[PDB]
Amino acid sequence: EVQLVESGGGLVKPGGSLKLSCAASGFTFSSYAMSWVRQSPEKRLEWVAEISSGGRYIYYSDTVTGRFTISRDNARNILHLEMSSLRSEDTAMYYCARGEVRQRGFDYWGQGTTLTVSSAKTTAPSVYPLAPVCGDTTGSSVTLGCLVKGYFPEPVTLTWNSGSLSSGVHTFPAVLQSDLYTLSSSVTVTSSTWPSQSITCNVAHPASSTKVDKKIEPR
Amino acid sequence: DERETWSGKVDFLLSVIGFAVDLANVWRFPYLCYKNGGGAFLVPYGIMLAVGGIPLFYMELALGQHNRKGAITCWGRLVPLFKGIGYAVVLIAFYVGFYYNVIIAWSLRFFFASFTNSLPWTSCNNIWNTPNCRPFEGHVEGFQSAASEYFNRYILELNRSEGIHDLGAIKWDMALCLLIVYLICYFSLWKGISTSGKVVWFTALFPYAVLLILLIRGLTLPGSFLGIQYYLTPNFSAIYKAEVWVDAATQVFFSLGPGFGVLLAYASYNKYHNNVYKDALLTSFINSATSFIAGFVIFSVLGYMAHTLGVRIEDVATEGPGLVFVVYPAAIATMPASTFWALIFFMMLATLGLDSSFGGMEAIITALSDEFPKIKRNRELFVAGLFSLYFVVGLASCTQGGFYFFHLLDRYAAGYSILVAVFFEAIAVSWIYGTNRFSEDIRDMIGFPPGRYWQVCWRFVAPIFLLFITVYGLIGYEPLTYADYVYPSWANALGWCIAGSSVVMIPAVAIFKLLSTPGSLRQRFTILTTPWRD
Amino acid sequence: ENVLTQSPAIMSTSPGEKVTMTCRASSSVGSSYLHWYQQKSGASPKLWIYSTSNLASGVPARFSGSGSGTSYSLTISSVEAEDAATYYCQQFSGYPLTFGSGTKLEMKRADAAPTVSIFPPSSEQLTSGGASVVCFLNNFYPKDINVKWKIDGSERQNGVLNSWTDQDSKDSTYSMSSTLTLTKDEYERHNSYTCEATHKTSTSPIVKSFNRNE
Ligand SMILES: CC(C)CCC[C@@H](C)[C@H]1CC[C@H]2[C@@H]3CC=C4C[C@@H](OC(=O)CCC(=O)O)CC[C@]4(C)[C@H]3CC[C@]12C
Ligand SMILES: CCCCCCCCCCO[C@@H]1O[C@H](CO)[C@@H](O[C@H]2O[C@H](CO)[C@@H](O)[C@H](O)[C@H]2O)[C@H](O)[C@H]1O
Ligand SMILES: CC(C)CCC[C@@H](C)[C@H]1CC[C@H]2[C@@H]3CC=C4C[C@@H](O)CC[C@]4(C)[C@H]3CC[C@]12C
Ligand SMILES: CNCC[C@H](Oc1cccc2ccccc12)c1cccs1
Ligand SMILES: [Cl-]
Ligand code: NA
Ligand code: NA
Repeated sequence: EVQLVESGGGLVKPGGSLKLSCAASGFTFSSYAMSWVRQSPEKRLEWVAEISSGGRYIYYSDTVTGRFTISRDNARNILHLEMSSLRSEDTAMYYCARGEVRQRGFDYWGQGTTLTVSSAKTTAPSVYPLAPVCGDTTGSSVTLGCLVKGYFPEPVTLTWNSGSLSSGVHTFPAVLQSDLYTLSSSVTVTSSTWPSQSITCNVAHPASSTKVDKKIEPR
Repeated sequence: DERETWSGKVDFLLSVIGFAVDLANVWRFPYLCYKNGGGAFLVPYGIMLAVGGIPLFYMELALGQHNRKGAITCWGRLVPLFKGIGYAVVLIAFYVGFYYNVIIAWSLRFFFASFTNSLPWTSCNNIWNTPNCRPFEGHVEGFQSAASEYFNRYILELNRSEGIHDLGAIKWDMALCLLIVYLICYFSLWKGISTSGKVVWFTALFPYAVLLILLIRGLTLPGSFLGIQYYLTPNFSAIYKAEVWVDAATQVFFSLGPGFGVLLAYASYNKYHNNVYKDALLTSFINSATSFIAGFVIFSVLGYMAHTLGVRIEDVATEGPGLVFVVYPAAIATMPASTFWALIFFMMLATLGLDSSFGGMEAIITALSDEFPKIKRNRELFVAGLFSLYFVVGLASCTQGGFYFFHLLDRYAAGYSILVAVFFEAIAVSWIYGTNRFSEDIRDMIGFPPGRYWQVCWRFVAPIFLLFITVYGLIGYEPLTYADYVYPSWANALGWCIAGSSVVMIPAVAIFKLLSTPGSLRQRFTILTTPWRD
Repeated sequence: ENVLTQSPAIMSTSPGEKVTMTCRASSSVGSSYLHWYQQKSGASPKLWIYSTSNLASGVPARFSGSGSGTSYSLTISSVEAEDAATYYCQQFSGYPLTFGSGTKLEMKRADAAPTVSIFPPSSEQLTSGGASVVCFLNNFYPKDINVKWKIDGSERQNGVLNSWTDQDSKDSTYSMSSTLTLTKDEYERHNSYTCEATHKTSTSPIVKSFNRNE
């Protein structure tokens, strides 16, 4: 049915410009007023701009006026948001929402596109296998780990044995410290299955063209 | 900028109700039910109301609130090529002011005439009577009722005019009543809606009190239920006939006022985010509901006449001014406390017209103030200049042949002329300007767009709805007559000047603006088909 | 602008119970312009209730809406675990449009102790000149836990990174990683590393240690 797909967006420097796009499909796009809503990394929803059906009625929030420009291509059914003089507080995931009836709210949302505004520079992670200690191999289960340290920006993709191993997996969200992210994942399996079988940590950081696989040997 | 706004929501609602609800809700709607199969007439009346009437009513109200300007500027700011529509409509309403207030003057003359315990129009032995006078209505032309000869030979003195060429003496009792009408219209309109929006509290509400009283008096009368039978006994044999659907269409379009720039001007002082769509449905409903109620007031009394007074219902179930100035007063004079029902009856008629005259005048003023600020800064002067023109020329309507003058304008001042005007309004909005922009405009105001129902009605139904009326209006054409009088050839063509005087501004201002904007022809249409907001 | 504050911020409920959440506006809002959204972890928001009380399409009848003026509430008759999410209110009667501060609904369960694992540096990181010791505290309830690091016998307080998982949609439990990074020199200058977890379950903490030789 109705589908919205936000595109563009990644990392910009303070003052830079960037242009986001929302691809509409499944309804008469030109009949519905659309709006840009964003969500800071502190998980707060903030409305940004609304554009009417024909693009003749425009509303900006006082936080982006003069810098953001919302526009509409009713021919190709594309929604746009042109950003200039970008500040770090503009760092958020940007949502494209459909809301023609005010008495009805936004009945359809895209999946978002992420915008990071930092003077920090892209760096590839260092993937470390967390093989356990050399103590008694006690217990039915054994827990392994993978340390993804010192990268920027988000996101990465961490899977175990190329995704075939999902149960017992705890992938902890990244935490930013001194302009660098650090991430870890824990996997727990039966002592019979390891090191009898191979356990590898698959990390992907497309921002730095990084794609690494680390096997967990118990040295 | 900043434009004045209603001091209260009710001031607007009452101003629109007072405009929409007038004598046509009393002296035409019940007749049509009676004439066209009773309650069965509600079917085409309701269909024509929901597909033609209210869609046009809603349009102008929304269109007036959104563009914040009177009729001339609004249509210039919308489709500049059709700025003449505003011009056309403003002086249609200017023409109507020359005959409509005559009815309020008559209502006030009968009011002042009812200050006695022996109402004069009940006897056939006065100086103004003929040997052929009857106590109550008959069905032979040369033998008239006591109430018809009082109205015709004393109030009007119409027996002394051989036609529109012979107007005769000025009746200064009538000339005085007319002045009192324009005085009320002045001290209610000179300071704008600040005061206008308060007088409508009386003029629009007082009729309901009188209707309530007369409703109870009528239904308590012997024979009342017989009248309600004649009023509402259904007969769907009529629905198959085309002339019925025309009566319904025409009454709907005229009982509401769409296209006259009145609702435009009235909604122009609304707040931009006011729920005008809610206002249109409520005001429309009250206009029709009032006619339906007034029907009982009339026909309860009409049955009492046919039952206790020995008259044939076909002879008293009439329409137009004859019902309110001859038929209904005759019945009152029979009832005890007759003097009381007269005074409230004629005040009802006066208040029924006053708030309609207000909107017509305000449509003119507002339209001109928004185009010529010289008169916007000098309102109290313009209205006195306007109303004095209305009064001086109005003296012709206070002559002994004033009815021939009245009937001439009633036929030509706003009949075909407004139908074609609104035809372009509907075309300009739905086709030149666009239902897309119009709906987009409405969403910004009330938060939601019009349903597809309204959009289809504005784009296809309303034009053929108006076309349906204008075609059959031309089919049944016959030159202007009143009783045995046939208007001369020159008077007939005079009404065609008046009719075309307004409509001609539509293609005229198109020509004048096509020849004033530079460029290629498609380069000139595009410059004259883009709105001011763009 | 019209500030919309929601209370409570976080809320734990046992399946079947009745939750109520409030939304209070700094300026009156037309009952027909107040809406609610549900947002699941890592997914987009979804329109949940529009015009105060009308349920969106696909919304079960256990949800109801109510309120007027400056006070609104969302109510769930009998909660199900598939209702654990953050709920946002919104007003659409005034520009700028504003969203409430959120109410996070979480699932209550029986208390559970964490299984604590400890991991020393890898020789791949030691080559780089860094050394970080990691501690995993998995599948425990409630969410609040406290970690304490000890190098040899002494407690180290700085140089630590803590991460928390979202509540598991399977067993309604939590998990936490703790990572203490040092320099390789400072790491090799001691030989006992200890990660003790203080949780509501046990009075005494759960301890996990290793020595740098064996
Ligand atoms: C009181 C009696 C004697 C007079 C005749 C009754 C009318 C006041 C009623 C009868 C038919 C009704 C209508 C029936 C059809 C509708 C369509 C309706 O629009 C819709 O269908 C939904 C569109 C939307 O909600 O946006 C709006 C009211 C209306 C015009 C009704 C308005 C009022 C109407 C004219
Ligand atoms: C506060 C004043 C405000 C302005 C009022 C304007 C009224 C218009 C002028 C009326 O002229 C008089 O009208 C009376 C009524 O039409 C006539 O009375 C006649 O008719 C009465 C009944 O209507 C009888 O009672 C009288 O005896 C009989 O002379 C009377 O001849 C006539 O000169
Ligand atoms: C039997 C008949 C005479 C009953 C009379 C009908 C009267 C009572 C009805 C018909 C028109 C109605 C008015 C129509 C519009 C409004 C606007 C609303 O915001 C306030 C009430 C008000 C002013 C109504 C008051 C009651 C009213 C005057
Ligand atoms: C019943 N709705 C209002 C009637 C409307 O009333 C007016 C419409 C337009 C201008 C008017 C000026 C003075 C009095 C009434 C006016 C008319 C349409 C055709 C003749 S009269
Ligand atoms: Cl009517
Ligand atoms: Na009126
Ligand atoms: Na009417």
